[PDB]
Amino acid sequence: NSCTHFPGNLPNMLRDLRDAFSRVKTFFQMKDQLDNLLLKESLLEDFKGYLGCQALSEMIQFYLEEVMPQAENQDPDIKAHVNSLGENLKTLRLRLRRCHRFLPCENKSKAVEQVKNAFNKLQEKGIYKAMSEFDIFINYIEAYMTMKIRN
Amino acid sequence: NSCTHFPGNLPNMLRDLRDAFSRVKTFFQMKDQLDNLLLKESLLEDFKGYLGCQALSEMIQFYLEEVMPQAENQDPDIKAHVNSLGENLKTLRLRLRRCHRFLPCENKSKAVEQVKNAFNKLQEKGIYKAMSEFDIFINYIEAYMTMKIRN
Repeated sequence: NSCTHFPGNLPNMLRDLRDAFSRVKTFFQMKDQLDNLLLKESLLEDFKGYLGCQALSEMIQFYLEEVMPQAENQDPDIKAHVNSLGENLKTLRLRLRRCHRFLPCENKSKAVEQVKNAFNKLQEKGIYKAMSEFDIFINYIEAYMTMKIRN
Repeated sequence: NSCTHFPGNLPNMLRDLRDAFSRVKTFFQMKDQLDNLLLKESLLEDFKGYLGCQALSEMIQFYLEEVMPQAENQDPDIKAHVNSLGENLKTLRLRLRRCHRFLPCENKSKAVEQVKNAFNKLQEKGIYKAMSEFDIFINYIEAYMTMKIRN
């Protein structure tokens, strides 16, 4: 129900991110007095190839935890607008993550989480069984590898 | 040069992991007195689909940091054999990571690392430029999204 209106609302969400940026753009454009470009175009190339998800994901995390927390304190009157731009961004991130695998690098295997929960419950007996089944773990790794080096 | 003999040596590496397991198998099979299976086959299904890399990666990390460190202390005479099985495993992991994208979920975008290094160097001016270019960051996110919802 987080995925109703999806993906038709993706363009609207970008439109709202861009309107949220507009209320902080002039403050930052005035304060930046350099003409060099920090987000080079090669960042767009990485977004288009096999590592795109991982690159966007790390850039979203870089702005939420490294740029925005320091920018918000640049001035009392822009703190809520910077904080609001971070919320449109977390909102977009969450929609891509949860709906139809648009940010797959951020998904987790539920099979892995079920093995980990069963192991934790067995406690010490969980160590002895995790090790006695290591040959089955090797069977699975061979399966992932043969899938790529053969056919 | 870590990738010479690759991928032809992948099968040998599995052969050595299996020989490394053999020297700890009987100790663990004796200690596990349960007949249930912990590594269910659904873990193999996740290894074959879109989330395979992430599932194997998390399972490799689960054995190196959660199972092996506790198993090694089960008995003085098996500590070096368990520790040796963990080294064949880290070795295999590293070869897949570094050679020809066999564990891509563990790779990092070098474009991202270059933006982060430039930002760090500019220090405070790095915050003002990261924010004045946020519209360019939105242009790149739109590019990743249109690539998937169109064509």
